[PDB]
Amino acid sequence: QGTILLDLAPEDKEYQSVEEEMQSTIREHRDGGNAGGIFNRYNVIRIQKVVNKKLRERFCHRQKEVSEENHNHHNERMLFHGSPFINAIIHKGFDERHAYIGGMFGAGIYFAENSSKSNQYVYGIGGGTGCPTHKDRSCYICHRQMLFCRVTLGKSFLQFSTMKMAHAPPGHHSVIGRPSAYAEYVIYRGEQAYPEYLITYQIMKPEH
Ligand SMILES: COc1ccc(Cl)cc1NCC(=O)N[C@H]1CC[C@H](n2c(=O)[nH]c3ccccc32)CC1
Ligand SMILES: [Zn+2]
Repeated sequence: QGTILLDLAPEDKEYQSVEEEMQSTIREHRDGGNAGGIFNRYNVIRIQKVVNKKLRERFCHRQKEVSEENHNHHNERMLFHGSPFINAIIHKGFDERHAYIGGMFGAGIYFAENSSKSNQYVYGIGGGTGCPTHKDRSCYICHRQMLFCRVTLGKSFLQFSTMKMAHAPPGHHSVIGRPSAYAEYVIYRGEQAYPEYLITYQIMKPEH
């Protein structure tokens, strides 16, 4: 009924395909390391596959609808997502009703193709006050989690200066803003994203 969390063996080509994609999409943010911490590699502690029947079905029904609307192209893309509700999301799925009106591009769910970008969001906007135990945004101790999800983009609307919209523009199914820089993929329907992989990891202090 609920969600089954499956561990992936590090020697499974599937584990390797996800960690490789997480480690390789690390980038410099002209941050100084403030939001997500100072690092240039993660210690991937665990990769779990999130299996939930109802979520898959809601997600596949919507993906069909979007195909119909976009010349049989649902445009599925694997994307990272970071935020403080990861546990809630893996059990009940993505939910736009918990989406923040004020967001740069509206009340949607945000995704990035760069792992170092979603890591900045693990403990809230800008990385809030860091980890709960150490009030440190660059904690090398506490374990963090992020999601690598299948995101049904359908036809993406390229917006390029803020517009706080509540739904994708007419005829589109997603929004891509290029903030200052990097890209933000936004959806306004929980069922357009499926949280495929749950990743437990730590940022690692720079070597010396
Ligand atoms: C709500 O506004 C935010 C608060 C903190 C961060 Cl770090 C990012 C955002 N907006 C971007 C974004 O993508 N936020 C998502 C985060 C998960 C949220 N979420 C969900 O999809 N299912 C949920 C179930 C319970 C609580 C939150 C949930 C919806 C909005
Ligand atoms: Zn900590």
